[PDB]
Amino acid sequence: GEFPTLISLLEVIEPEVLYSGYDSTLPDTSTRLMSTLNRLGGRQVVSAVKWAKALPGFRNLHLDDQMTLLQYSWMSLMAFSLGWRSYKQSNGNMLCFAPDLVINEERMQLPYMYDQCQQMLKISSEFVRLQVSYDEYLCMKVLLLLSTVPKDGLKSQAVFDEIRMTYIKELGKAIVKREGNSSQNWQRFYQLTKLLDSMHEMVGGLLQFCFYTFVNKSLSVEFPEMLAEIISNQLPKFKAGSVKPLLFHQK
Amino acid sequence: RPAILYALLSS
Ligand SMILES: C[C@@H]1C[C@@H]2[C@@H]3CCC4=CC(=O)C=C[C@]4(C)C3=CC[C@]2(C)[C@@]1(O)C(=O)CO
Repeated sequence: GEFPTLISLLEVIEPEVLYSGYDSTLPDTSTRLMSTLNRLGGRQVVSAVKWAKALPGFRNLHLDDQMTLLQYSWMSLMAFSLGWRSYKQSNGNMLCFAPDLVINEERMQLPYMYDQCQQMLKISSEFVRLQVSYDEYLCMKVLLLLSTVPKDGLKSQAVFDEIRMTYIKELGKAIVKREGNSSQNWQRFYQLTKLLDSMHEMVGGLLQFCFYTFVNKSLSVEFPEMLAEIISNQLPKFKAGSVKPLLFHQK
Repeated sequence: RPAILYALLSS
């Protein structure tokens, strides 16, 4: 109903922004920067689990489906959230990983940092180009949680299909709020669902580098236990080609 | 399989 509205629930369950504790007294190194970012990321993923448990409908899914969706989508959630923070703090000019850890053009020059930061900046630049509202962002972020699935389907497929329909309608409500006409509303829905589809390609490159760093420990970068457990499960499924994106537009 | 994740989701 409207007391409370679903969108007000999404606003109140959004986690607070975490700080990194990064020590910038001495110069950066790619190893200590990436290890700091992985540790922050593990803490952000724990917050994302608490968020997902609070999402209306999510706990109607089989527990194994809840585990699968979070394991498959965590990088999309974290990159999208990073895009929003970077949009609000710097209009997408810098990557705001935490309020005490902002990556500018010079830190991107570190070894192995440039290509991954370029992909993350592209996400932030889309929020700028489309002038995404907070409520559009919140609805789109739920849909990312529901956008990467096993090819063999989920245990609670019918529940999942209904959850996805509910939050697609909620994104529509957030669009209509901007007070455009019906034709403008459909065009904006097209633009935002195209952005959602593009996240699979933009995040796929981030995952491949993450997987590479996890497996080969290039420069011996550390991962927290939370990410190491998820990555250890996610990588074989992705490598076997057993995962598929759910797309709004035919590819 | 992932212990921390399962412990969190089990409440
Ligand atoms: C190439 C990847 C991108 C990964 C991500 C990108 C998204 C994100 C947003 C945050 O604000 C905090 C942490 C993460 C989750 C982050 C940290 C480092 C990464 C895992 C990575 O740099 C490594 O693999 C290094 O080892």
